[PDB]
Amino acid sequence: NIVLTQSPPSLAVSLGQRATISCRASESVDSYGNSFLHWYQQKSGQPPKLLIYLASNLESGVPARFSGSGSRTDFTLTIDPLEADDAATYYCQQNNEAPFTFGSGTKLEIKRADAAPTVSIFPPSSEQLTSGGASVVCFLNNFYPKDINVKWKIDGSERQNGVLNSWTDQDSKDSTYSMSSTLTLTKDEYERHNSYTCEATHKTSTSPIVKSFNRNE
Amino acid sequence: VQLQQSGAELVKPGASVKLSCTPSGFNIKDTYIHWVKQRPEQGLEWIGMINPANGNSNYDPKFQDKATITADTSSNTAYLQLSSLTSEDTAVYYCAEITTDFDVWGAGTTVTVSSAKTTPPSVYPLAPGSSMVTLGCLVKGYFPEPVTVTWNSGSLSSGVHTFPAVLQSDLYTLSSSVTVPSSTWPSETVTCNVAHPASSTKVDKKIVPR
Repeated sequence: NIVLTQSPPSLAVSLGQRATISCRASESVDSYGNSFLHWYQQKSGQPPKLLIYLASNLESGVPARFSGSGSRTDFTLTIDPLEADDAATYYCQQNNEAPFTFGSGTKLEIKRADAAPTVSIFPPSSEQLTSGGASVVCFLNNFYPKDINVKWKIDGSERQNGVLNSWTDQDSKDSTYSMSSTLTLTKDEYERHNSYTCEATHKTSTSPIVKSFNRNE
Repeated sequence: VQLQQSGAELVKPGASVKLSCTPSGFNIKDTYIHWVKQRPEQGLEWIGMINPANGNSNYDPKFQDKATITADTSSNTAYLQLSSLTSEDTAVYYCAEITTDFDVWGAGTTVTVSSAKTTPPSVYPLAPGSSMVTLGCLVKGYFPEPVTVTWNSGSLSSGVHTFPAVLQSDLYTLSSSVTVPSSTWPSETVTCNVAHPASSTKVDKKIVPR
């Protein structure tokens, strides 16, 4: 295979600024002066979309802040000025010689101002209790940067087992992230205790954001 | 112009599956049809391509043993046959026309390699315990992926976050939040709509103050 190695594998770049992504091939993808190299953008949940062909040519309907350059084994994609909608994974790909391999991929994060999460906590529904189970849910919404810590407490005691977490991809409009944390328990155990707490710690403050409820209220 | 692809597949480890791809707006005979794999959270991988005009196909060596691309120009349809499935074959498979200056991409066909049984979600409303208000729904215990979630049948799309599902004991769980002005609810109704195509179900759950 012609192997295509991208660098960096991830980066974060401010709005308005220049992002550059590199693709290095294990052997030349050129023939007769043409570089048989595509660049693709892949947004969250979508198929990939062709941005640049023949290394430097802009595909119809792609904005002109995207450009490519390079030849033989060394290629670059630049996005300048970077926009929020450019949050995505980018791949180079060659069609000089089969197999027509894709690069390892580069995840581009849009850097924005820090933002603390909006935290909300939800007791089990009666429907779920009526059916025998109990899940407590905590949303941590619209925060930046993506790294965040959630701790659950039952009657003041920290509970780590039965917690599952899921993060969204970066928002295309506001460049924030969100996370959901679910504490699953038997109904028996849920009804055995009273106070349930979700505590979020994010670099925006040294104090956790604490949301709570009492079952008997 | 599109490449139409066959529907989601759930298949047992060790079995085989055959996926299909049919252009709308052009003939496969006039071009080349490529297949491209993407495992959950991983990169794109070129499987192979076929020229339907002469029957020649070419593969990445990683896939050549278990993957076979064929074409039938009388039905304008290209096919990808995968044998001896394992969990590493669980992925989205894209049908594509990849040429030097232009591409057409299919939407992708999902293949889940698992013995687990198809099961519809339970959908539970999430209302506050007690300016803007956040509501949710918990979509619990379904298999296989995917589900799709909307709010008020698509009319509420701002302020919505639908979280990636998590897999546990052969069942998936996800949640979705929506944030609305505090004067909107509960005066006006807020409902999450959850479709699970594998079980041919949809559920509309109204969020009701507790």
